[PDB]
Amino acid sequence: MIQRTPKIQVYSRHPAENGKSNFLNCYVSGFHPSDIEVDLLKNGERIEKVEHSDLSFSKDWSFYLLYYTEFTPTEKDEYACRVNHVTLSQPKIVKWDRDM
Amino acid sequence: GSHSMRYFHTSVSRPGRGEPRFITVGYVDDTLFVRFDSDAASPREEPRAPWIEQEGPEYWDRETQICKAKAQTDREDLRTLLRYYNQSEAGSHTLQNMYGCDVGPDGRLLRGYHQDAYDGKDYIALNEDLSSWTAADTAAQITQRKWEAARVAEQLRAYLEGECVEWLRRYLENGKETLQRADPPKTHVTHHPISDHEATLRCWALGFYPAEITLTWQRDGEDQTQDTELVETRPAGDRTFQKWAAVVVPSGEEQRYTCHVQHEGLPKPLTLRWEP
Amino acid sequence: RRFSRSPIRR
Repeated sequence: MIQRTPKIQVYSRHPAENGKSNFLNCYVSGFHPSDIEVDLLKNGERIEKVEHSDLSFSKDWSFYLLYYTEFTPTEKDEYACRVNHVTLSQPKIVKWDRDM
Repeated sequence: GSHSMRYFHTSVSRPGRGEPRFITVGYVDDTLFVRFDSDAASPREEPRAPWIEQEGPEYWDRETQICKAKAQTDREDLRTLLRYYNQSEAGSHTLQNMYGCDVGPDGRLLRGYHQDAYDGKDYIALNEDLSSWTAADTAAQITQRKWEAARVAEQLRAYLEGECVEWLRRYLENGKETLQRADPPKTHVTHHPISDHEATLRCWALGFYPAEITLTWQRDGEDQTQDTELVETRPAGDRTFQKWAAVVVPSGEEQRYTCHVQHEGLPKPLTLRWEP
Repeated sequence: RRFSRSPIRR
């Protein structure tokens, strides 16, 4: 079993503006096998209402999923995505940065 | 332009923890329009685009029966492949299949596909002539001999030449106002110092459909491929896509840098730059 | 719509 680790991008659906409702996305792609654990975090704690897309895959057979939740960007609150996968020795946490 | 219809299927075994999970999705171009998940409450194929919801009751019954049939044969095939590959029954394994068709602007078939992977690597694929197979290893050659004896390629070829193209044409008309109207990217360039003497230029493309796009940075008209951070094209969640390309630029020479954007929705390719 | 005669048995 050659295994492939997930790429992770964390980003908003629309350009971020403090106080304006938006969607927070965590896109995981390029991974194999398909079992993957994805949480969205606010100030280090799990966000409760998170949906995700149905499992699909790319031309090279690697998998991808989109996890998403409604949120309102603020100056100080810290949003992030936490991903675990068999290729990882500990979960990866990727912070949301509104400039990316 | 040209268009595609594709059906994707994944079965994953979970020994000691139930029967394999089966998920299949269908796409027209970059738009998801149907899904089936065997772990759903009362599993049925479900619509995922407004232009397929008008299909009648016979449509969803047939699609659900076909999905359940694929789940059934995948469960047997996962057991068979353990034998072909001399593998223990304790580990989780994956079977993936994709099939479908590409059509040109005139509605004629351009290419038909039907290909399989086991544990994420090529297993067996229908060749472009729709009448021969490529087997990736000796195990897949067992399947190839079976499928040649059963004339599987002839059945797939008839579907890919007929129903695949004909139903894609139907969907393209029913969903024409979204499937046949490209959304060009909204673009801008941002500027972020990383030092007193270097800054990141990030070229943004937002809100575009379909997903195919070219985003490059040039310096004096020369591609900066090595120096560019180019993120994978990513879904916005509203059926449009996003991408950006970034370069770190020394102070004073932002003006030598241009970002070039190509997308089918643009009236003319874009040449962008950073200027306050 | 889907192919109705997908190969049984790999």
